[PDB]
Amino acid sequence: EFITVARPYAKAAFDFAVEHQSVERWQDMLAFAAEVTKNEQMAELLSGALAPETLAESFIAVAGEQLDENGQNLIRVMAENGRLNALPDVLEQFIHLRAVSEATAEVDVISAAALSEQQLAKISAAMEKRLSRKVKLNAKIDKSVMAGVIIRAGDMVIDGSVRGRLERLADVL
Amino acid sequence: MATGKIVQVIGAVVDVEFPQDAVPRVYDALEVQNGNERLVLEVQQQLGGGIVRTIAMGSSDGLRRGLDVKDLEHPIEVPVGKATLGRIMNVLGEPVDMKGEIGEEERWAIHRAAPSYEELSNSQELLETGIKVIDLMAPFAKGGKVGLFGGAGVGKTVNMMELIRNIAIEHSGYSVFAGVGERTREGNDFYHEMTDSNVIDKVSLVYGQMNEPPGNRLRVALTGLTMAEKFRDEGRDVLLFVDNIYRYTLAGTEVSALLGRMPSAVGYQPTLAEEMGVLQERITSTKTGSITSVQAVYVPADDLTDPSPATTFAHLDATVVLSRQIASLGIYPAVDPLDSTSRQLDPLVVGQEHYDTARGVQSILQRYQELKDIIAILGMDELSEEDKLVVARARKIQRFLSQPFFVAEVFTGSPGKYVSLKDTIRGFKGIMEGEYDHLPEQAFYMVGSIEEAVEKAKKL
Amino acid sequence: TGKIVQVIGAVVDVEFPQDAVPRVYDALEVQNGNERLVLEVQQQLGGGIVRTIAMGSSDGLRRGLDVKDLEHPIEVPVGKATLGRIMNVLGEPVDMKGEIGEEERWAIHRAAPSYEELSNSQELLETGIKVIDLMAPFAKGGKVGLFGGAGVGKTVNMMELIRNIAIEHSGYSVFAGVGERTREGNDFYHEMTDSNVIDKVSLVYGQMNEPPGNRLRVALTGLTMAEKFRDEGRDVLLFVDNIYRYTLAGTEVSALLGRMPSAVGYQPTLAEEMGVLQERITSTKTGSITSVQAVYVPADDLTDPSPATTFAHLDATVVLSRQIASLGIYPAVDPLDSTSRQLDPLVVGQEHYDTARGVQSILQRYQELKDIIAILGMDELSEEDKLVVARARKIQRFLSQPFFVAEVFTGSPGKYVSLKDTIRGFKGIMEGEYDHLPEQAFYMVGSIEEAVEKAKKL
Amino acid sequence: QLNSTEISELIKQRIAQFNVVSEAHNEGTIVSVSDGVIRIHGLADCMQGEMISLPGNRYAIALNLERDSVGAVVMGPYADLAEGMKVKCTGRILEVPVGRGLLGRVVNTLGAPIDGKGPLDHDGFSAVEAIAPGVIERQSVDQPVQTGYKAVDSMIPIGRGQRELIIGDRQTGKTALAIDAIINQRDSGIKCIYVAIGQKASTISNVVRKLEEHGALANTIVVVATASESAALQYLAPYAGCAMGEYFRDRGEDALIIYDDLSKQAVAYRQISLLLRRPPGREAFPGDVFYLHSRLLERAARVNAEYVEAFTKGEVKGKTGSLTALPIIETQAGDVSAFVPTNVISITDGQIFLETNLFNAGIRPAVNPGISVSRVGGAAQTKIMKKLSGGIRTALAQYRELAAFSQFASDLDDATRKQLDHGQKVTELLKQKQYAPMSVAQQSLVLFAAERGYLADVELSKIGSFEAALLAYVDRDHAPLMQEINQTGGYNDEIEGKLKGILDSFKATQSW
Ligand SMILES: Nc1ncnc2c1ncn2[C@@H]1O[C@H](COP(=O)(O)OP(=O)(O)OP(=O)(O)O)[C@@H](O)[C@H]1O
Ligand SMILES: Nc1ncnc2c1ncn2[C@@H]1O[C@H](COP(=O)(O)OP(=O)(O)O)[C@@H](O)[C@H]1O
Ligand SMILES: Nc1ncnc2c1ncn2[C@@H]1O[C@H](COP(=O)(O)OP(=O)(O)O)[C@@H](O)[C@H]1O
Ligand SMILES: [Mg+2]
Ligand SMILES: [Mg+2]
Ligand SMILES: [Mg+2]
Repeated sequence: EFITVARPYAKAAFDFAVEHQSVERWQDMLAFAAEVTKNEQMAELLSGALAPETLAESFIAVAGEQLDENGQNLIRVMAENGRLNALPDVLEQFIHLRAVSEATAEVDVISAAALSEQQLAKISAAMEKRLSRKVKLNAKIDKSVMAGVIIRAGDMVIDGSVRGRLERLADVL
Repeated sequence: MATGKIVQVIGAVVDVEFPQDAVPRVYDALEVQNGNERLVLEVQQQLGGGIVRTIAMGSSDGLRRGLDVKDLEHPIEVPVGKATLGRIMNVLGEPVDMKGEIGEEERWAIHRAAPSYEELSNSQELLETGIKVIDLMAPFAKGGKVGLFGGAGVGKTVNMMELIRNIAIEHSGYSVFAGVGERTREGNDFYHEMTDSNVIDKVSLVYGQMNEPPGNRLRVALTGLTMAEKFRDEGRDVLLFVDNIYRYTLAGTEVSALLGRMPSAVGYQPTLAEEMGVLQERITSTKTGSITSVQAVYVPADDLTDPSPATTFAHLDATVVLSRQIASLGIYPAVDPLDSTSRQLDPLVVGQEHYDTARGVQSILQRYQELKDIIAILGMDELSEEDKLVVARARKIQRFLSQPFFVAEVFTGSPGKYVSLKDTIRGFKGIMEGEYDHLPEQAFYMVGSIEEAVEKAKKL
Repeated sequence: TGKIVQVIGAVVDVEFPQDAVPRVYDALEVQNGNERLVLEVQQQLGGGIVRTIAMGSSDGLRRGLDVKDLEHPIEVPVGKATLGRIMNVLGEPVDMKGEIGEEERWAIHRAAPSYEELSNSQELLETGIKVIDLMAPFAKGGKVGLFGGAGVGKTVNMMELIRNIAIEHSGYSVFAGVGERTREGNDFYHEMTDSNVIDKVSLVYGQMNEPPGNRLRVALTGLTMAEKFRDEGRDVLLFVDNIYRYTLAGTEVSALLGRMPSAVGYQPTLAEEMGVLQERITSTKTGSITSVQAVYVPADDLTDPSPATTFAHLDATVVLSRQIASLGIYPAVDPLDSTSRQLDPLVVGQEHYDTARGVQSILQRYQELKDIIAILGMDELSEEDKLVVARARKIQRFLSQPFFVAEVFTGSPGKYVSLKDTIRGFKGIMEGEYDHLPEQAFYMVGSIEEAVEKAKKL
Repeated sequence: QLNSTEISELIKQRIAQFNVVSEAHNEGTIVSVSDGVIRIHGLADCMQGEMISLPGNRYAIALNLERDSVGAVVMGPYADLAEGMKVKCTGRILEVPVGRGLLGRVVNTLGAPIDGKGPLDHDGFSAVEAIAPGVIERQSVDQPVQTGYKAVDSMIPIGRGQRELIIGDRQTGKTALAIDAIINQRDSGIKCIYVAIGQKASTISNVVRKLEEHGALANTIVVVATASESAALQYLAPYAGCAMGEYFRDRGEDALIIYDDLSKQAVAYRQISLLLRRPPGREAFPGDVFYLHSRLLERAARVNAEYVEAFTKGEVKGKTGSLTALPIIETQAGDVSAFVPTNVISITDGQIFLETNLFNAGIRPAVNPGISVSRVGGAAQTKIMKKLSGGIRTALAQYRELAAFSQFASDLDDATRKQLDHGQKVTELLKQKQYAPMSVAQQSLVLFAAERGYLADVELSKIGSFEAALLAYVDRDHAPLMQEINQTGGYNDEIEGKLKGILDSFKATQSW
């Protein structure tokens, strides 16, 4: 898993994109570069023992969607070290760094049944005080919980499901 | 043109990357300009895309990354033939004696496949060396291998000098000396001794000295082998002297550790038994000619059991064990008669005469070993009249095995003696039969042939 | 300004801005809950990351805590005000008294004195212990080491040397307890205080409870105090209670610092870690440090790398052994393995030297006979080898002595034996003038007269 | 999966420009610091073994040239360095002051005077790493270098140009034997060099004070790499001593160089290798530790006069030069099958084994003759010593063969009892006190007294006093014969007559 080797490249690409105001273009460029890594015929090539510059130049050819200087230079640097498979993770950490810089959050709300669209407003308003960030809800429906709601925001959860209450009571005894 | 570039240098290990069309093969030789000098690298591994890991055949200092490297599209290959007699050469076949270019017609690659089991031929012609104890107790045939085992300072190197001198002078046979990990002091003494004894024009020498990187010390055995093979194809019978197998195995261990292979039994490389066979399997007598070999093998700390001597035993046909105790009592060649052995010592090959003489001598010495510890306690007069006879004859036999070498004259001033096998058998068989019971013991010491014992007894 | 980014055992990783990164051996500070934790940086990794060791309990540290860069190494109080008080590794006071009123603070990382400044001193130093100053006499300003396994008496010996030297000596004294029992540190602190010598002794304790950082750096603190006293022009006593714990604490940390293991799992820098300490504990032209160091030997194996690399740093080596202590013969010093630089005819005189060499000769000849004695019994010995065996056993007994600090163990009162009085006794036993006494007449007595007396009473 | 010094801002630079704009290949920047190793980024043109110059006046040796890194070891205190410091690659390799004016000075591994007597007066500089003289440039060693020890000069000769290992356990007289070999050259014409690796400074101070008590310090160089100095200096220390000794060899003079504990140079090199992440072999030692000592000791040589004339461009004619090595090794518990002892026993020309069982039993120097070897042998002896020592090997050989009976010696026969009691006397004869070296005349006289049977009456308890009296007798009465032997080493029927007369008159008319 490339979570740890992706961090440097994500930070470098985000800093560069920030200086030149093109964060929104860089995210699209990385999305496409990550998509070409999932291809059946390319994921075969990336595993071969090709020399780095040959692998880069044969990978660059498959993408005209990259701003010719810098977007390709990132590919070349990654290919030198043999890390082109890390792109699908450089993308996610780029998105995370962006969400941090634009102080935005995306909190899941899991419920037994859909909420009234007046409840959601209150939840979002309250979270925007729980967090400095502007929230974006993505509610869901689950039948294991059967009353209350689960609010999951990153790796912090606020659990008000009746299911959680039952299985937390059972342990008191 | 020069298609490659250096990408790493770590000590003696150099990585070079080529375009993927033209990666060198394994064991190919590359070449790079190490400043105002030339350096050849030997490819060991093709690892990854276009990159190749190599060993430098020289000092690695002064190498930059990015230098241009050129691949000679063939293994290391050395001069061969008559042109090399009397010369000294390093692993690459370059003269290190300042006498100028070699003058060779033909060059052979030092990596080649051993003879197939059907090209061989087994012929039991014993070599005659001129050393009493060796000819008698450890006979060896053409095409066979002999191992001079022992610690340090017992005589392996001067015994090999003596064998070379005899073979070159009394039998006019060519010889090759491969100095695997050679001390330059002894290499120079060997050069001056061969040229003073007037045998240099029939020896060709190869020196991988100790101050050279591991790769030089490893590949020298194959250069000596390739020269000996060229002489074999001409239909000759040559003799190949390897100055220490122990240092061949050590150079292999170092080369292995540098390339990062996972070590094995006592730090030795994994491929130890395969390197030893790659070497020892090219030394054989084929139907066209014959290579005989005699090989010094240091036994570290007297244990005969750690992998380095333990593996070589599988390949030898005779073993002569030298002892520092015997040497310290002053009876050189310092060969132990009881532990030295040979596979050829059986009647069907050496005749019943030689066989019975050898076994009789071993039996008399073995009995004197018993009687020593009674002589120590009870004094000698408590021995029978017959046992005092075994004692006197064992002491005479034990003196008679010593011999003055021609190459040892520098140590003691005494002239050397060459003893034919007939004289050896006749002398020992006479001593064991009471023919000479009237001579004093010292009449037999360092006396060469038996007829010179009766001459020496007149003067004592 | 920095953030924590990893926590593995005792080593912590901290991430600083690219241009603010600390230097090696600087000290950082974290607020571990309702506590303040000090980190000492060991390495600079790439990218503003810096790797540290925690001088405290590592538990409770989250990732992402903010750490503050103090821009100086660890500094400890030093000088006359640090005298008669117990101190932490960080120089903090650990007895319940007030703060240390020090005028000056020194960094615990220093370079050893130059070769030009060293000094050499043959002035022999008497200790009332028979074996130590017959076999391995030592000099004012020299180094002594007590080598021994676990439980053979290398702390009792050090307390008797403290008694015999450090009460009868004017200058100051320093005691560093590196990785040893706190019970014994308390016992020592009260033995001092209840005899009013405490106010000329300075104590530092990094006992075995404490996490690796404390045991790792606590030796340099004691050395720093001793070096301050040395530079003032005084002469000092420095006792280190177990210097083996200073390298074991390095072995514990080494693998986490990302260094490949070496011979028996030891850090690859063992000899340098040990030398850069042992080199600053020396006397010099301006003043002298006399030292005694207890040196634990793991698994009783004297060829282990850690003892083996220490013998080269000492002038007098006293090697205790279990196969002697288990005979009840204390101090359990092995005379065929103890040695001193000072044992020369030109330094101790021909008679002392010659007695010592004769004693070694007899005991060695006795070692050579033990296998034949074990197989064939004692009756096969030549008529004069039985005499060698008898005198060797008498000498083995007479090497025993009752210490003043070991009264608690055996009841019998301590004895002090002068050098003039011990070479005489050993010369007597060797020359045969006590062959009529029984062996037991020699066990646990003072001078030879007390043996001649004990024989009357059996 | 782990990073390789790919970090945020370097990557960002490459994002903006992948083809680095041409930048100086003569400099780089530190990116890491730890335990004396720095990783440098850049330095495209760095060469292996090159000297890299750091802020301050410090240097590092470039040892690992990798894909975008240079691993280098700092020669000195490293803790001051810091990530980001710029660094330049000098074109140079390490060189050390070399000259005749170093005699009597104490210098550290870089030739900086350490005794405080002021600067040096050297004669230029010499490269620390050099190739040894070739096969054809040598000459056979046939001159003696005298240690002044009966046990060494009689049975393990050392010749000018030889490499003799001194190996034994801790505290057995390894340093003592070498420093008596040095003191004995004070009036021999051989310059000495004593290089100390990893010792504590107050031991070096003491050996220098002993070298100066006796008149020996005026004729010897001391190279110090104390235990606190960084591994790079402890590991390069022997090569600086060799580079200072080769100054005399290459000019037709003689030198003697003593490496004190090569077994500590091997350890400093192991540390350097394990910090650079090189693959460990046996006992964690790097693979190439044989090539480390091998190319060091192969500089001890005797070079023929033609090589000297070539080297000094005809300024010196007709003189061979020489350099003799006495490396010291320490074995744990007498194990000669450890990695470092197993190599140096294979490189050298001889071995002196010092044993602790002998040292305790009072036999000092504790040389063990049954297992010691010298391959040059008698070729490195004066013919009087070569003639006389030949009987001592046999005496001690028969003794070693009979020694097993010493414990039942009462039951033995008087035939072998005489050999068993002769071996003990010739063993008690080889004992000797420290700092008391013997001229070849005194050694020959005593070995003659022993070989020809004179000591048969003297009890074993009086051999020492017998020798001590014999030397004074001969000194007062027969100075003109000693002055002849010490000057020619020759042996004759006339010399034998004179010696036999001396022994008869002494043993008849004196007492001891
Ligand atoms: N010939 C001798 N006679 C008496 N004593 C000797 C003799 N040679 C050496 N010694 C003593 O043996 C002791 C150890 O000697 P030395 O230090 O030379 O051994 P070492 O191997 O160098 O020790 P280390 O392990 O510290 O290097 C010294 O105190 C020295 O005085
Ligand atoms: N036959 C001999 N005659 C005289 N001296 C010998 C003889 N054999 C060995 N020696 C002595 O042994 C020394 C080394 O012998 P060598 O054969 O080189 O030992 P190794 O077998 O260890 O190489 C020589 O210098 C010589 O002095
Ligand atoms: N002189 C002595 N008399 C009696 N017992 C002693 C003497 N010296 C040491 N001992 C014993 O040695 C044991 C080991 O204690 P100690 O010296 O603390 O070991 P360690 O050195 O590991 O700390 C003690 O419990 C004590 O009984
Ligand atoms: Mg040899
Ligand atoms: Mg204790
Ligand atoms: Mg020493």
